[PDB]
Amino acid sequence: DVVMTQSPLSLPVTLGQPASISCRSSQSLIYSDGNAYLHWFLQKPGQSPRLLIYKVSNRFSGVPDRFSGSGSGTDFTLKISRVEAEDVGVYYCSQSTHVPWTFGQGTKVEIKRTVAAPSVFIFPPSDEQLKSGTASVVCLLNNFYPREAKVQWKVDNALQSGNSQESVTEQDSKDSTYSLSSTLTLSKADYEKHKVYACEVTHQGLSSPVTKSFNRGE
Amino acid sequence: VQLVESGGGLVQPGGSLRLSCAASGFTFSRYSMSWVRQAPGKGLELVAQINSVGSSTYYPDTVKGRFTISRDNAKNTLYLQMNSLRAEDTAVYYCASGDYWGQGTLVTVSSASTKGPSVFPLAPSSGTAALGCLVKDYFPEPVTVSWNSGALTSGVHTFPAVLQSSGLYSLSSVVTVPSSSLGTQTYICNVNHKPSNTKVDKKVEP
Amino acid sequence: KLVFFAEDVGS
Repeated sequence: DVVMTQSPLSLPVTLGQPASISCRSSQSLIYSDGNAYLHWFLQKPGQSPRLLIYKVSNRFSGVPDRFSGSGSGTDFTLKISRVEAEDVGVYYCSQSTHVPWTFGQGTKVEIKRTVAAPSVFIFPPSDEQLKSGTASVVCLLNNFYPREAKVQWKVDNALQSGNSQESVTEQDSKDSTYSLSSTLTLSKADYEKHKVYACEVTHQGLSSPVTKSFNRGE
Repeated sequence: VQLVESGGGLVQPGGSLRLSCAASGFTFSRYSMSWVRQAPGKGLELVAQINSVGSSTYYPDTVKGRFTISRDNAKNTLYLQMNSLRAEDTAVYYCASGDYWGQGTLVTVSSASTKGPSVFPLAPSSGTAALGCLVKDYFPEPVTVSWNSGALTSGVHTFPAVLQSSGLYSLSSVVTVPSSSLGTQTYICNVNHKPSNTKVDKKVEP
Repeated sequence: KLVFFAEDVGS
C-alpha cells in the first residue's frame, strides 16, 4: 500500500511568511500517460477537504497563485508564497496512481502572532438549572494567543479535580486568536454547601494569574 | 459540480445503513468514485473505491466483507451499503470524485437513544460585556446555535461539543457585546437539534 | 472536472 509521509505534522508560521510541506511516497507515482498522480488538499475546520494542486504542480479552479507544488518520483513539496489568515487548516497530500487512493497524515498550519492576554469571565449557574438538581459553573477565556492556558477551579479556596471539562475553539480566520471554556459540574446539594466559586487563570500574556469569583447567594 | 449525500445518521451497533449520493454537473459514468471517512479530530481514511463502470472494487481490511460500494451510471448515483456497524465506524462520510468532495453525512454508531438538549442562559454581570448559553445533555451530535436569528455574528464563539461521563453531549456558545448595548438590545440564541427534532430560543437577560 | 484517478485515463 502506497504510504504518504508528511512533515511537519504541525506548522506554526508568521503572517506573510512562506511555508513548505514535505511529502514522501513509498514508490513511483508516474503513470503510463506520463503524469504523476500527486495532489494536495486543504480542509479548514467544520468543512469538506478542497483540492488545491492536482498533478504535482497544477492548481485547481479558484485556488490562488501563492500555492505551489514541486517534486518528482518519491519526494514532493507544497510551498506557500505568503501565509494569509485564511490558510489555517489541515493540508493533505494524496496519491491516485494506484488502487487504493491513499493520503498523508496531515499538516496543521498555524498562524504565529503577537502574544494576546485572555479576557476572563465567570458565569454562575442559572436558577432554572438548580431546579433539576444540577449546577454548571462556566469560565470564559476570550481571544488569547498562544493556545496553551491553565484553568483552575477553587471552591472556598479548595482546588477542584476531575469535576471540570474544557473546550477550545479553532484558530480564528480574522484575528488568529483562541477561545477557551471550562465548565465545573456539581450537584445542587454539593453546590449549595459552599460560598466562594473561583476560576484561576494562568497564561503567558498575563504578568500575574487572573482570578474571577462570585459568591453563591447574590 | 455537486455531490449531495443522504442516508446518514444515528444507528444501533451491529446495525446497517445505506448512504446515497446525487452526483451532478460532470458525466458521472466517465469517472471512478469513492467514500472517504473522518473520525472526530482524525485524518482522511478511504472506505471504498469503485471504477467508472463498476467492475473493480476495493475495501481496506477495516470494512472488508461488511461494506459494499455500488453505482448507477444511468441515475447518476453512488451507494455504500454499511453492515455490522461498530463504534469505530462513527465518522463523517464523504463521497469523493477526488477533485470534488460532497458536504459529508455524519454516521453515529451507538446504542444510546436520541435526547434533546437543555438550554440555559449565561447571564451578563459587572466597555465589553460577555454573555451566552449552555446547551447541555443531548445525543447525538450536531447542534446548531445562532444569535438573534443570524443577525448577531460579530464576536460569536460556539465551542466544540464535549462528551460528558453520563454519555450525553454539552457545549457553550458565547457572544461579546458593548455594555452600553445591553439595556436597549434583546439577546436571544437560536438552538437547533435536528436529530431529536428540538428547537429552543432562549432569552439571555441580566 | 478532471481525470483524478489514473484508472480513468483509458476512458
